[PDB]
Amino acid sequence: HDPLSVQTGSDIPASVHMPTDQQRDYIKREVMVPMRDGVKLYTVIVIPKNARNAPILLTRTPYNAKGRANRVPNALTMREVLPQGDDVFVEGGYIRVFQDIRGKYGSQGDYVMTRPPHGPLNPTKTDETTDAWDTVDWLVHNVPESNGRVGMTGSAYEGFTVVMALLDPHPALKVAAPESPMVDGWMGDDWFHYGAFRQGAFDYFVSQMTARGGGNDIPRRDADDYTNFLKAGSAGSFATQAGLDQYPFWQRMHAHPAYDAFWQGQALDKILAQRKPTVPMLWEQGLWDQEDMWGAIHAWQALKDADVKAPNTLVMGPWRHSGVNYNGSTLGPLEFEGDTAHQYRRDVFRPFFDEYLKPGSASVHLPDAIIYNTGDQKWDYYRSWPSVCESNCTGGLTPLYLADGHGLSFTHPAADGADSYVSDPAHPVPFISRPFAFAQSSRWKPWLVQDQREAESRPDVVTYETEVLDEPVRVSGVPVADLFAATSGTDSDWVVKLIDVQPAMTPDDPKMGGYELPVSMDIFRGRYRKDFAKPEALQPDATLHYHFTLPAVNHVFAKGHRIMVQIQSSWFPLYDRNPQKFVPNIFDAKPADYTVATQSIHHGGKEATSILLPVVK
Amino acid sequence: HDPLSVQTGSDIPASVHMPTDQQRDYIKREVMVPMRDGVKLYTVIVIPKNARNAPILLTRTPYNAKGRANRVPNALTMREVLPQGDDVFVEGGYIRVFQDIRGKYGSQGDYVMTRPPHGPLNPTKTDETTDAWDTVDWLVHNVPESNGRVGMTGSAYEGFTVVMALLDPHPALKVAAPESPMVDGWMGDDWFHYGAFRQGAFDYFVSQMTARGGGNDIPRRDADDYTNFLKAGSAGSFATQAGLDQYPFWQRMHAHPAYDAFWQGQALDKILAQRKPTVPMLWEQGLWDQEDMWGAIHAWQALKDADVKAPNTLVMGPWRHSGVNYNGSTLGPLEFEGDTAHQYRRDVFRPFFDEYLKPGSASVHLPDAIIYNTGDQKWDYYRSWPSVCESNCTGGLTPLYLADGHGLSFTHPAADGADSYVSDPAHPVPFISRPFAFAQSSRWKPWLVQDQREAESRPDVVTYETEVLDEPVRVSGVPVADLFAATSGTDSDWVVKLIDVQPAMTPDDPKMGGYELPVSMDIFRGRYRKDFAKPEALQPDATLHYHFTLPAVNHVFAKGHRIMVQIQSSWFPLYDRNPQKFVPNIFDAKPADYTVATQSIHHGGKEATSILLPVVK
Amino acid sequence: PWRHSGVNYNGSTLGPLEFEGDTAHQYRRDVFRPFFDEYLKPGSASVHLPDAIIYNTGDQKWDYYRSWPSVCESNCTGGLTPLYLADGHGLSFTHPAADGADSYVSDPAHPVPFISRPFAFAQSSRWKPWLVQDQREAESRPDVVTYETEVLDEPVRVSGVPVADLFAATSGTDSDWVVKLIDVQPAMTPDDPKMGGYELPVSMDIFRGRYRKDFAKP
Ligand SMILES: CC1(C)S[C@@H]2C(NC(=O)[C@H](N)c3ccccc3)C(=O)N2[C@H]1C(=O)O
Ligand SMILES: CC1(C)S[C@@H]2C(NC(=O)[C@H](N)c3ccccc3)C(=O)N2[C@H]1C(=O)O
Repeated sequence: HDPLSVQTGSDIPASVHMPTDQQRDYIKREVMVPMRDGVKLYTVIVIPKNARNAPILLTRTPYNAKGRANRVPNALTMREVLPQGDDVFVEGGYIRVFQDIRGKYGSQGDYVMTRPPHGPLNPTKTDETTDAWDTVDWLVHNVPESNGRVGMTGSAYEGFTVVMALLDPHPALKVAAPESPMVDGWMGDDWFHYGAFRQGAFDYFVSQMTARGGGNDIPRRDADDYTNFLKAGSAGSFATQAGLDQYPFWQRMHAHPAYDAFWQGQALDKILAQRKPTVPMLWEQGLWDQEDMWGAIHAWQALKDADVKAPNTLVMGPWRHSGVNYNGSTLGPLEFEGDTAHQYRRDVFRPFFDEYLKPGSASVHLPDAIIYNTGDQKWDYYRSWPSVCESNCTGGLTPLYLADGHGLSFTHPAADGADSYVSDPAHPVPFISRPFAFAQSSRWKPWLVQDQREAESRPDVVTYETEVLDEPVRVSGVPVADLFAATSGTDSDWVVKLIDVQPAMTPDDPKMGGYELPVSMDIFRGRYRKDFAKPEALQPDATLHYHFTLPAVNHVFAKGHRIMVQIQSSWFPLYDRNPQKFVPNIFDAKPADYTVATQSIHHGGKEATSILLPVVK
Repeated sequence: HDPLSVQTGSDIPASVHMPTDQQRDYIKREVMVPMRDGVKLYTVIVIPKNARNAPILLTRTPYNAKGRANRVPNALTMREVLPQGDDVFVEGGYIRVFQDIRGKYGSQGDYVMTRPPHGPLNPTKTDETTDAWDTVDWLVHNVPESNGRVGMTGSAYEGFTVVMALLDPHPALKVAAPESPMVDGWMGDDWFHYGAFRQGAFDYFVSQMTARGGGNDIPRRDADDYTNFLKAGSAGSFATQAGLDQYPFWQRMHAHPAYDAFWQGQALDKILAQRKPTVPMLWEQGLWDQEDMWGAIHAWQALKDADVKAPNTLVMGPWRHSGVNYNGSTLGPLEFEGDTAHQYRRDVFRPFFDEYLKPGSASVHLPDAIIYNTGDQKWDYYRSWPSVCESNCTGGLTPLYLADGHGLSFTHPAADGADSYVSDPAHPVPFISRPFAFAQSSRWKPWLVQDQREAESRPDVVTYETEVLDEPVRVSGVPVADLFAATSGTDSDWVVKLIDVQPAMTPDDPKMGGYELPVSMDIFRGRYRKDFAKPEALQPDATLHYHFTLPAVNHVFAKGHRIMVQIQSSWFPLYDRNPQKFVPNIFDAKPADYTVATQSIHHGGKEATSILLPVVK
Repeated sequence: PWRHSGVNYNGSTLGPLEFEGDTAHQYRRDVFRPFFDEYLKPGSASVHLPDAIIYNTGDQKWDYYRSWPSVCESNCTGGLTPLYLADGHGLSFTHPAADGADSYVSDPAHPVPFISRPFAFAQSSRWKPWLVQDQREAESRPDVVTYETEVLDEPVRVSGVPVADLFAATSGTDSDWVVKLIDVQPAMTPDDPKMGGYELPVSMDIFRGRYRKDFAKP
C-alpha cells in the first residue's frame, strides 16, 4: 500500500530531531548528577554557543528545573529560555544551571520540606549543604566550557538552598546572592510571624508534597477563603478536612506550634552566624516582601554582629516577594522611578558577581546596605546601616507616642489614658478586602501596599494619626512596636501598622488622596510575650508590655502627609484567629474556645504605647 | 528518634486518602475499555452520587479525557468539574463520559490524524466508527447506574468522532449532536478552504502528533507570524525548518495538495449521506466559525438531500468556533440578546436529548433550522430552510451587482467596466492587524468579526458599497460569489467579503460608527476553477468565471447601514501566498516563483460580477 | 433591572450583573413606543397592558402580571410569608417557639460604609450601581448582624413588596435600622468565578427610629 495515502501505523514519529536546535544560540544539557550517597539529581545546564571559560550561575530548586530553564519552552534564544531575572547574566555570557533538589521532579531521593542541616533534626550523611557541595564539585570537573567558577543565587526556596550552601561551601563557590530566602519560618518567614500561623501554607503543603512532581491545591467549597476558613473554624480543622493529617510535615508542624527545638534548630540566621562564612554575599529582599520579610535582613544583621570578614551587603528595593527578578517600576497603585529591579540587577548584582566569577573584572566596593527610599524615590547608599537602633548604634530610636484624641506625638504625653476596641472572632478583620482566595495571586502579591481605610472604618480597629505634616520626617532602619495593651481574655494577637497617609488630595493622581499606605506592619501572638518557646496565658484586663521589631523602613513622610498607626487583633484569613482564650494548641481550638474580648491600648504615662521610629536627619 | 521532630524518610505520603471525596456530589470511574482488536481506551465516567436509570452523554476526544473532565481539578461539585457546555446536562443528572481516542493520552494503539473510515484509506479492522461502537456496547453493559441509553456530542475534533459514530452506530446510541465538526478538511474546514492552505495547521500538527500525550508549539524567531511566514517563504519551507518533514501526516498532506482520492475519501458529509442513518441529529456551528465553517451545514444539507429518515436539524448561533459551549452574549465588539449559547443549550439541545435519552420526556418537534438573526437580534425558527438557493428551492437567489463608481446595485448594470488592483506577494494583506501570532488565541477566536476598514484603505484591495440604505434588506441562506476576474499571472487566490457597514455614526456606542462588519467571507484558490482534483493554470489577462458558496447568513442590513463587498488576492498569514505563477505544488514554491500581478474585476454586461444573495421577504 | 434612569440607556448589565439582552431598549421598543403610538398616532394598533410588567432578576425574563401584586398585607389574593430570624444566625419559614436575641455594637465614630472606601459623591461610576454591590464587607464587621438560610434545595419565588417586621432594642434613645434582603449566589460559580458566594442585595432600606410611632412627631 502507498504510505503517502494509506497509514496503517502511527502518525507520531518514533524519534524527533528538529532543525530548530541548530537555530539556537545556546546548548542545553540534561544530566543526573550523583551525590555522595548515590542519589542522582536532575541538572539542566544552559550553555551559550561558543562559550569558553564562562562563569556558572547556579540555582537549586523544588520548582521543576526543566520548567525554570524553559520560560519560553524550547526558545530559539537563551534570553527567552531563561527567566527575566537572568537577563543580565545572559547578556554577560554566563552558563546557567538549574537543578531539582533531592526528592523533587526529575531528582531521586526522599523529599523533606526545608530539609534541616546536619544535626539533631537530620542525623543522615546528607543535607542541602552537601548536595550543593557535590553539585558544584561535579560542575567544575564536567563542564569544559566553564572557567571552574560558580556563583549561587535564587529567591525564596531557591534562596534557602543558597543559604544552606553557605554553611559549608565548595571552594569553587566564589559568590552568593540569596534573594528573599526562607531563613526562619517561625519568627517571620513563611509559616508563622511571631507565632501567628499563616493559613496559605496549607495549599503549599498539598501542592509541593503530594507527589515527587506536580501537585494540586486543596479543593474549595466557597470562592472566598475568608468564608472557607471561618466556616471550618480552627486551622487544624481546615487541615483535617483537607486531608493534611496524613502529610508528615504538617504532622511535625502541628506538634510544634511554639518556638521549640524543632524551629530553633532550623533558624538559619543563627546557624550561619556561628559558621561565619567567608564567601562574598549579597542579601536581598523586598521592602514589601509578603512571604519572606524576616530572612535576608536578619541573616545579614547576624553576620554583621558576628564580624564576618567578607563582603556582606543588604539590598532592599520597593518590591513584593521575589520582585527583584521581574519589573520593579510599580507595586499596586505605587509608581517608582524606573525599573528598580532591573536597575539593581544591572548596576549592583551583575558587577558584584563579575568581580569574583570573571577574572580581570573591575572591583566593586559596596556599602553596608543599598536601600530604595520610598519617600525620596531614589537609591540610598549607606556605608554604615542602620545609623539608629536600640543597641550598639550611633544613635537611638525616636518614639512616636499614641496620644489623646487618637493622635500621635513625638512629645511624651504626661496624661494617662486608654482606647478600647472589641475583638470578635466571629467577625475577624479581613487582611485585604473580601472576597479573597489564596489562589488569587494577583491580589496576594501586592497586598502589603493596599489602602488601610477599610480597617480604619471598623470598630474593632483603633487608629491614631499625627496632624498634617509641616516638615518632612525621615526614617531609616527598623521600627519597634512598644505596645502596652490589655485584653479581657487570656490570649490575643496584636497587629501593629505604621502608615503613611497621603495628602488629603493628590490632584495629579486623584485616587491616592488620603490613601493609607502601610510602610511597615506585623502581628504578634500574645501568648509568646515572655518566651517564644514557652507560651503563657495573659492576665485578663492587665496592661501588658509587648516589644517587637517591625519590617524595616527607608521612607520620608513628606509635607502634607500624616504618620498613622493602626492596631487590631485579627488579620483574616491570612492568619488563623486567636481564640482569645488560652488553649494549649491554637491549631486545635474548638468552637467554644473563641471568645469575644475587649482590648485596651494605653497611651501616655509609664505605659506610653509608641512606635520606636528610626528617625534620621 | 522522635518521628515528630526527626524525619529520615520522605514527606511525600505513599498514597493520599483525601476526605474531600465524601463531600463531592459525584464519583469518577476510570476504565481501560477494550476494543475489538484488544486495544484499550482510557475512559472517564462521571456519575452523580446515588444516580439511577440515568442517560449517558459521551464524548470521544484527542484532547486528554482526564483533563476535559477536570475543568476545576478535583472539584467538590460535578458542575465545576465538568465543562461550561455540560451545564444543562449536569442539571439533568446525566452521566458524563469522556474518552481518549485511540493513540492519544491514556489510550493505547496508534494515532492517525482524523483516522479515515474503513475503506481505501483504512484497510484495518478498526476505525473511529467501530471504536465508538465498542465503547457504547461496553457502557450499556458495565454501568449499572445508567438506563442503557447513550447520547453523543462534542465540538470540532470531538464533533468529528460523533460524525464517525453516525456512519454505523450502536443500537444504544439514541441521539447525536455534532458541534462544529471536522467534516471536510480540504473543502472548507481546518486544513484548506477551496484549496487555499491554512498555515495555523503546522502548530496543531506538532502539538498533537509529537507524542501520545501533550506536545508543544513550534518555536518562533519573531513575535509576528506575518514576519515569520513571509521570511520563510513558502509553507513547505516553514514546515521543513520546523522539522515537520518527519511527521507522517504532513508527508501525506504535502503529497496531496489537490482534492484527489486522499481527501475525497475523507469527505464525511458525502459518506454519511450514503449510509442512510436513522439516528436523530442536531447539527451545530457558529455563524462566525473560524475553524470549521464547512462541516455542519454541508453534512446537514447532504442528509436533507438524501431524504434522511430521522430528525435532522441545523442550529447556527452568533458564535465563534465552539462558542456554543461557552457564553454567547458577545463576540468581539458585538453584543447579542443575552447568553445565546446557554439559551440554545437549555431550550433546544437539552430537551432534544431528553426526548430520546429519558423515556417519558416530552417530545420536541424541531424545524429544518434554528438560526440566530444577526440583524434582528432574535432566534429564527425556519420550518423549511433555506427558502432560497440556486436550485430546488421555493425561490432563487438575488444578485447584488458590482457597478461603476465602486457601487453595488440590485439592478443588472448594462455598462461594461472593470476595476483593477495590484497583488504583490512581497506585501500580502494581513487577515487581521499586525502583529499577529497563531499563539494569540484572544485575537484568533473573534477574527471573523473584525473591522475591514484597514483592508479598504489599501490599494491591493477593491471595495464596493451600496448607498446608505433607506429600507432594510433581509438575507437568509447561502450567498454565492459569482466572480468574473482576470489576473496577469497564471494563478491567483480570490478573497470575497460580504460586509455590513454600520451607520456612519452610532451615538449609543461611538466605536461602531462606519464599522465594516463581515457577515460572510471566504477565499478561493484559482487553479481549482475548473476542477478541485485537477489544478489548471490560468490564462493571463483572461476574465474567468469563479462560482463558489460563502458562509451562511441570517442577517438584516438595516436602515442607515450599507452592504459592502471587498475583493483581494491575499489573506496573510492565515493562508499561504499564491505565487501568482502556476507551479505544480504551491507548498514548494521557490522565491523566484512569487510574481507581482495585476488583477481586474469585471462588472456589468455578460460578465457582471456579483454576490448571489439569499434575499427574503 | 436598572439603576436610576437606567431605562434611558443600555440595560444589558448593572455592576457585575448580566441580564438577557438590552432590557432597557427592549422595554422602549416593545412597550413604551407602542403604548404612546396608540394615543398619539391615530390608526395605530391598540395595546392591552397588564397591571405590571416586571423583569425577573432570578428567571432573567420579563413577567407580565395581569394583577399585581398577588400577595400583600391587605386586600390581596394571598398574604405575605414570614421568613423568621432564628438561633445560630439562621433564617426559617417556621416560627421559632423559643425567645432569643443577637447583639451588635453601633459606634458612630466608625459607621458602616454603604460602599467600600474611599467614596466621594462625585464618583458617579461608583454611585450608579451601588445597590447591587457585594455585601460581604459588611458581613465581616462586628457592627453588622447577619442571618442566612441553609443552601436552598428548592427555589423560592418572590414577587411583590417585602416588609421588615422588626423587633429591636437599643441602649440609646434613638437609632437607625438598616435592613437588607440578600440573595447569596452559589458558593462557587465556575462559569463566572467572581460571583461565587457573592451577597447580592435585591432589596434594602433604612428606617430612622425616632419616627417609629409617627413620621410627623418624632
Ligand atoms: C521561583 C519561582 C519563579 S517558582 C515559585 C512559584 N510558583 C509556585 O510555587 C507554583 N506553585 C509552582 C510552579 C512550578 C512548579 C511547582 C510549583 C512562585 O511564585 N515562585 C517563584 C518566585 O519565588 O519567584
Ligand atoms: C474541546 C476544547 C475544550 S479542547 C480544544 C482546544 N485546545 C487545544 O487544541 C489545545 N491544543 C489543547 C489543550 C488541552 C489538551 C490538548 C490540546 C480548544 O481550543 N478546543 C476546545 C473546543 O473546541 O471547545
